[PDB]
Amino acid sequence: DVAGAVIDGAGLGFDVLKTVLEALGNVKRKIAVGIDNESGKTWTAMNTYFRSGTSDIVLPHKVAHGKALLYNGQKNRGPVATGVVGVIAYSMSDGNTLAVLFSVPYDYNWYSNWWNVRVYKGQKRADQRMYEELYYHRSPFRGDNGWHSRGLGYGLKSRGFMNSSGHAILEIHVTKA
Ligand SMILES: [Cl-]
Repeated sequence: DVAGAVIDGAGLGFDVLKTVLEALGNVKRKIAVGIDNESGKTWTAMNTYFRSGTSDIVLPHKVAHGKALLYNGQKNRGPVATGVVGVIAYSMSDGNTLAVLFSVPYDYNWYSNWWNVRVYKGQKRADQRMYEELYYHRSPFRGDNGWHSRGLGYGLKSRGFMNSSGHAILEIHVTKA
């Protein structure tokens, strides 16, 4: 149960994600991400785009059906009042791309946690343009301590949960629709 590993999909839960958060140590803004692949396709890591922040973890390179990937991110170290915000992209064996936005801000007086999930047609790397699409145009979900579901198209659907604080857990399940 370390970031950068894959685990059995059924093993993914908030406990595993707190373990991942705990291993980052007591930094101010951090995220543990778990994505359960029940899509019937194999996923291959493409890249992570960071608007702000960093990860020392290599995306789990291959995520088979029935496995969950674990990942993390943290704010840039030092006296910078910024959070951790980015987009993960995995290529799926059907030729399309699974994209996941996460956004954990610095200042909770003014901003909140958000996430999103989308399938793109073709093989599309995560980048600033994708961040802008997922954040400003494709109806992101609040990290509001509740579950949110949506159909993804392509025979898939998503269900996920993110909490509201600056030590964020993001648990996502991708299933057949
Ligand atoms: Cl906000």
